Amino acid sequence: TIEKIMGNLGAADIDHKLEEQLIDGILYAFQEQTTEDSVMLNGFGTVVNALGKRVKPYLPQICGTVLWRLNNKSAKVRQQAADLISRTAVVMKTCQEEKLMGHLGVVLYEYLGEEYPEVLGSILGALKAIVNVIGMHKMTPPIKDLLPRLTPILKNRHEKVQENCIDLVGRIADRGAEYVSAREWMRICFELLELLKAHKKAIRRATVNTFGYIAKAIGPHDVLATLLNNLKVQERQNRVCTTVAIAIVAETCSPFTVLPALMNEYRVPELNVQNGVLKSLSFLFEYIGE
Amino acid sequence: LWWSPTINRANVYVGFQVQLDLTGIFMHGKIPTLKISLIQIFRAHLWQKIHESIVMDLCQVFDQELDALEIETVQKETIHPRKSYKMNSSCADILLFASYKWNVSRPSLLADSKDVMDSTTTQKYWIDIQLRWGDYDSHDIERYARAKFLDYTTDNMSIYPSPTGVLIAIDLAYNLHSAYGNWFPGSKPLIQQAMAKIMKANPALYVLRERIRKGLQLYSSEPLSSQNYGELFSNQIIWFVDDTNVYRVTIHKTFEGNLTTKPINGAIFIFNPRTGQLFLKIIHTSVWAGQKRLGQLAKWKTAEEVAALIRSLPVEEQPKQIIVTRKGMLDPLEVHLLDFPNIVIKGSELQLPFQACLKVEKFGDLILKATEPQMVLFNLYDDWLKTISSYTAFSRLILILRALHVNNDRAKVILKPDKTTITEPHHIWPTLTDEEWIKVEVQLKDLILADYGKKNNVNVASLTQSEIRDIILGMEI
Amino acid sequence: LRATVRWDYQPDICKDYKETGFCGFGDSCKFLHDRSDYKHGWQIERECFICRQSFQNPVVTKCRHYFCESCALQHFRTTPRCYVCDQQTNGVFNP
Amino acid sequence: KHHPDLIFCRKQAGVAIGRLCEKCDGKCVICDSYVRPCTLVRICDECNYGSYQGRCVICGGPGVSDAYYCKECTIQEKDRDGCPKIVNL
Amino acid sequence: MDFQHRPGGKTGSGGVASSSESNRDRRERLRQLALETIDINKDPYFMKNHLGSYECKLCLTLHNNEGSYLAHTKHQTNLARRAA
Ligand SMILES: [Zn+2]
Ligand SMILES: [Zn+2]
Ligand SMILES: [Zn+2]
Ligand SMILES: [Zn+2]
Ligand SMILES: [Zn+2]
Repeated sequence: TIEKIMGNLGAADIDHKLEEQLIDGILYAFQEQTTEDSVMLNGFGTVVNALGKRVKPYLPQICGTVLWRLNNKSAKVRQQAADLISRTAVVMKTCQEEKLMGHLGVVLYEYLGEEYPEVLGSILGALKAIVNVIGMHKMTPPIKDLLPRLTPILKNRHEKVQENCIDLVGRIADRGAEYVSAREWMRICFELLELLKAHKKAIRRATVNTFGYIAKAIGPHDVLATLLNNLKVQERQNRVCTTVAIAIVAETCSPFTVLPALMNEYRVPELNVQNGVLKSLSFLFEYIGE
Repeated sequence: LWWSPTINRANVYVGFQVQLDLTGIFMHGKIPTLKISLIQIFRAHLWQKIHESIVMDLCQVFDQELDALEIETVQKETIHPRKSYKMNSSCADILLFASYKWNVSRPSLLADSKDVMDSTTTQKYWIDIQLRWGDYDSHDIERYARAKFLDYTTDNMSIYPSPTGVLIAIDLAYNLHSAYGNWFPGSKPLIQQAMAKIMKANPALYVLRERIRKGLQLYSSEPLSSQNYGELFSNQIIWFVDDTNVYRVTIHKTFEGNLTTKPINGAIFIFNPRTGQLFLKIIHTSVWAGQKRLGQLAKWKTAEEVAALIRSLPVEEQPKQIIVTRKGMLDPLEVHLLDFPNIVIKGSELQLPFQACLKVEKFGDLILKATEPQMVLFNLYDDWLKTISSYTAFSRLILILRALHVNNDRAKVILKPDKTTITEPHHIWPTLTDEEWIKVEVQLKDLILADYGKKNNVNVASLTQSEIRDIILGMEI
Repeated sequence: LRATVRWDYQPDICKDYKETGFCGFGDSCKFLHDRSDYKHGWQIERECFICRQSFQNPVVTKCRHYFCESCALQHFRTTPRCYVCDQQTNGVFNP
Repeated sequence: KHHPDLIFCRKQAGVAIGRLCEKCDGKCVICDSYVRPCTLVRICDECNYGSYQGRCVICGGPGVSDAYYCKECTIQEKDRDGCPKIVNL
Repeated sequence: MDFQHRPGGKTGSGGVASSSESNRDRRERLRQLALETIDINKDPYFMKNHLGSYECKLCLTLHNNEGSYLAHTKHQTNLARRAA
């Protein structure tokens, strides 16, 4: 009811002691959360986003309580605390208190070595939110220290970890790719080839988008040779997504540069790469249109 | 890593002492796994960043109270980054230039309360901050602090701009802190509270503690009546500690319409419901006002007085529990209770009316007509406890306190309806027999029920027997 | 002002983990697994534009050359093309 | 990405607005593509009315986003073909 | 620790290949073994298609796998029919 009233009217009429009582009430409500009350998490996000810049005196108390609950025995408590970080990163960055958000990013970088998959996916989503609301230049720890830490996490087999980490890698490669050398990006592409054999279609779609972002960053030649070798090398219930990635790379990187190698790949008699060349051509034409 | 104070001892048979990279950690012999764990904790210049953040936090504190101690200016010593690693010699970290000639005492410990201050005088001041990684043999911080202070002031290699100053030593391996050196007046409780706040909530110290916790993979699983009015007679001494009467001032008026404030003596109440003993720790008339941090430093002085009274008391005289109220100034009380941890401070479902605890004539006359910390003790139910049990006398004392907090005239009429209820001078309650105190408690409960029905706009007799007994004992109703 | 510190001069980092992100030993690696480029302690301790006259009422012509209005009018009246790079400005004296 | 079964409604479209769940989000409702979401989806009739309010016009999950036609299906204007909500027959 | 009795590993290895790389290496080795046995047997009926498929010209039969042609050795009756 409080979330619906705040989303309907707003938080303009809230008094200062009333705001302190609301912050204490929602902190005790989050402190006693036995079930998976995600609508209560959305209500928390709605109340603090309606408050906006008035939560700046209450921010270190919220940060201290969340960082205390991140050391809990239960995995669900740590998952809920990282979800609260992911909800409140935007309103933490509205006041431009970059020291507290950078400290939270440093603590989450320390927490990146967790073994539980739901907790690790929640930490990755919170880090993705923090990078989206801060920007690359004032991001402590830096991207040149962050992405090598994210490189072995792509070898994980759990779906939520893969989805959140591929989303973070895609946000970095679309936005802040200048900090990372091309050798590391080629290592990312070689990991993304193994990531293409997943089960959720959103994981494969975001994988194809990361392939397009890396080819826009570093150049469309070596990644195209890697994708062509994967197309001629797979022979399984995948590799249509390899053709989708080839078409996305060509559409993002001026398809005159891609079409000689794709045309010369048709001469290989290996009975499956020609169908991949034709499927990539069809997806390329559907992507480029006129 | 978990037994690293014991494995990495300083007192060994043979060993070439070497310093670990970018730290002040000393190793005697190449132990590779310990070196790997301690390097993995202290990566990316964590030692220098911890020292820098502590220096900036102390600079922010001294800039926030620049005017209060006649300080002209504060200088951050922009120094080489290798100052935090060198244990052989140390420069100064924070420079203080004063407005006037500061009176400076001889060097002493941070915990030294007694300090005759008129040794010498000077203007400039230096503060040094030292970080150590103590082991099991040498986790003492105070003797390290005074030894480092003497070996840095006497030796010519350490450069200090003033002969008088202070050195602060922090042991990160045991999370201890101390200081040794000269003092100018007002600085000592400021540095004590600032160091308590810094070791409470430094960000880089939290980064270090989180790295240690993730290295060890540790987790914290922890995030009559059954309340405190009844648990005192349950073979557990629960002493209610109240410090809300420490900030007490009397009422007075001047010749004009404006009124002045009389600095009355502060009182700290320690009530034992299992024995009826109320100890009123008194304060001086010049200590309740004028000094800074009236809600913090006066509470810290009351906590120090309570810790001194607990240490003066025996082990059986010390309480096994503390029936505390809601915490408003109990952070320095819990910080200063390291030497007296036998009583656990917690907030149960039963409270006590401590504001009526000064309602006694003898205790009020002893507290008001004094100017020194006498720390007196009286009996709540001096004669009513011999005609009842421990819980019944505790409930009768709580009902008398609730009646005195409700209406003093009705409580005096119920307790002392005539001149035959005159007790001894050490007794707070009125003189009564068993049936006379039973009738006085019945009249006090009737007056308290009438006052509760007048305040809550309800009937006095509409409550249940358990609710009336909980309201008499001070619990929730 | 000498402040020499006897360091431990064996940085035990996995070179395969440091520049790749993958180690063949895995959890049985002798050295520690960390990817950073921070310096060590011993590395830190070891370390009218032709006549050059004034311009009044400036304006840019069709050849993207900015000059004074009288100078641009004289250049447009004297020659059909600009003197910057012989572009086809067609003697346009416009702001 | 289609199946030979599952004819949809073949009904005349109305003012009700289509709705997509996150499991099949971003897909075209006809040719199952992901290119140029141009034309909004109209779901004709009691596909919207009743217990199926705000549901998926595909598999049947709780819908979160507006469904769209792609530009390639509206090149031949297949969006006027009728309601695209799947009825399992 | 016993450094000379740990399991053997070399730096800069790259790790063990996945199931797809091992499967295509096994398929390439099976193709090499089938071609070696065809060249040892000197059978002229084996042909490789322009799309890259095994064909028996004496039987005029396509084969999906190498062992499909390796089991095509009916072929004697088809060879007797195609002999004339
Ligand atoms: Zn390694
Ligand atoms: Zn759906
Ligand atoms: Zn379509
Ligand atoms: Zn329909
Ligand atoms: Zn044959």
